[PDB]
Amino acid sequence: RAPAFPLSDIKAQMLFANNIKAQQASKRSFKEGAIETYEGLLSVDPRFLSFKNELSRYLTDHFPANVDEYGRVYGNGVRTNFFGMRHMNGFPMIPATWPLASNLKKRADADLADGPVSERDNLLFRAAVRLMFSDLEPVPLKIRKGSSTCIPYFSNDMGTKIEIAERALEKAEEAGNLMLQGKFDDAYQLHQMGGAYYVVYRAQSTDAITLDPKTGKFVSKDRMVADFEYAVTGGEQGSLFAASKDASRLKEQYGIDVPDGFFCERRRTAMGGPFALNAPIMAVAQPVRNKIYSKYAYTFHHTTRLNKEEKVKEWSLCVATDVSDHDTFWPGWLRDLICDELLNMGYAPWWVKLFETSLKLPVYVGAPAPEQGHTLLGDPSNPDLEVGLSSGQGATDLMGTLLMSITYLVMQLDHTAPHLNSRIKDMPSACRFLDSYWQGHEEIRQISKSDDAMLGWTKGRALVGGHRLFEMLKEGKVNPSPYMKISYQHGGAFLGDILLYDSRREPGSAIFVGNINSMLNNQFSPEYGVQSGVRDRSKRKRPFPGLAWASMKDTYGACPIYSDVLEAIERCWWNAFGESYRAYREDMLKRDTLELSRYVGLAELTPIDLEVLADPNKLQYKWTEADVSANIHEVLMHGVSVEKTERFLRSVMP
Ligand SMILES: [Mn+2]
Repeated sequence: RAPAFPLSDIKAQMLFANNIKAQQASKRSFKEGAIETYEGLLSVDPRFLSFKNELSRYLTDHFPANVDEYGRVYGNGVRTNFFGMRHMNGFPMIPATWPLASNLKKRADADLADGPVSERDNLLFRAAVRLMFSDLEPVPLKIRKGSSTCIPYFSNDMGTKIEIAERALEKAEEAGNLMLQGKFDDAYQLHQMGGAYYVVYRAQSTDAITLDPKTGKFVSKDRMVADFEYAVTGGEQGSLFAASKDASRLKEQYGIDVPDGFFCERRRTAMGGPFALNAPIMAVAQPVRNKIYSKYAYTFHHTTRLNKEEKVKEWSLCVATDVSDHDTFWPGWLRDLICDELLNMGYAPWWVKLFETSLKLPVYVGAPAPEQGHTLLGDPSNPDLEVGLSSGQGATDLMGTLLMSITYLVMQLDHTAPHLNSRIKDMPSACRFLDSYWQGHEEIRQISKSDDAMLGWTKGRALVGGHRLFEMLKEGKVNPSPYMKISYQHGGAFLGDILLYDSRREPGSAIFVGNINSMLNNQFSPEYGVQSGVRDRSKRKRPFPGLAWASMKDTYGACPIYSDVLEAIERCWWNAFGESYRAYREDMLKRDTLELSRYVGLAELTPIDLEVLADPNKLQYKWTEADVSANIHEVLMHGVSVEKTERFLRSVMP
């Protein structure tokens, strides 16, 4: 049972430096409220809400999901209903979950191993660690603009961040060594490395909604959560119940109009790391990305839909997988294994302790619901939580791939390719086979970014077993992996793009198109608002919203129903607004096109560049620095001197 501490306690007090921003953060209470969907327009505006009500009914009606029995998609490309938009963007379900403080039991109760099952697996994992963290080229420590440093200073002034980051890369060794001696408080008080994660709550504005033919009433997807007790005890006591998306309280409290079939939005937990501890970790994680997005680009680097469609055309079978709640599930033991191999490889113990510790840190829960929260979970003096993986750890994306890639590969050997076992006899042979399999220069294949992936089998012996596996995944009775809960994706798609099979449901005559539902989400149910209160747009969550219209075609036009939907959209946006959506959007576009230039027409920019500028969160799951124009990059990022990261990195590696 995890130690808990009220905001009042000395232990949580020193999470928050002596200034307003920081103190405000320790204290900050629940906050709901309509979002400025677009400039001058509220998410709960009676017209906008009526627009949604009709657009979703009509679209789900005239274009029902065309999805296979094996979760392959065909026909119109619609993988589901359009009811997503039926949320009161800004008003959150209540309560949000308390971050679970130990997944040890969660994993057990799920039948997932507490470590590698077989020495083979133990080799493949360690191989991944080797191939990932070896032969690294130093780069600048690129700092995202606008981002917070969280515990302890809670600043978001680039100048301050640069200084902290540089300072960190200096005294990072001193601190790691201090952690090795077990003096974590000493390390934190001297270098603000340790302490805790800061538990914000992100919105996810497009969770599931269904329309019961029986009921005729709408049905929000149930989303379970943990009351404090459940979370501190990893599931022993406490209860795990569903939160209320019921949006009526919206009327009572704020007098707002609540149409039939609208709900509050799902809220996922998000963590914010002590920047001073992420700095030394990012200086390494970024190079690692570089090595893999190049050398092992077949399985890891994903840009354009051709780039995807190409690799898959060659496959004889394609299986889109899916991972349940990947993050709260991430094995604690993989961290310890990854940390061992690093040590073995010769990585400097101190830097591994920073890494080890960054994955065992207490989390500070802010505001799950009104009158809940303001609590530190676990003791910063001796960090030992098993949160799983934390959204804001320096290497969090790599941590998902390292795990999940091997997990899949194993799943392939396990059910399709036993004859490759001979190939993995020892460490060296392991890498060799891994280094092979990761380039896709092998008969079983994989493209993946952490929890999203598609698995492929070329012609060959495995090919038959592959099909067996597909079947095991359809019946969904047996879990194929011992490491994570894995299933097929009902409506197969990879990194935002839908795989559109055809008449012959074969990966050859398949083609990647974009998800049309995603467009409707981006355009009408935005994560954040326009932030007019914020002056510098590069500091805003959506800097140049208009710009997305420019890349609409270059992105969604590939969809079977793209045209119709643009016409449906335009139509309904008339019945509700009198105006013309196309005009409204073109009006936004022209505006921000001028505005943009003070921060650097669009002749130059790429189709991506725009999507990024309209929402830079797509650097956080979709694309990468290499994918964006180097001059557009400096608008959303600023780095730390390369001299400084190079010297640092030189002390870390072997
Ligand atoms: Mn998928």
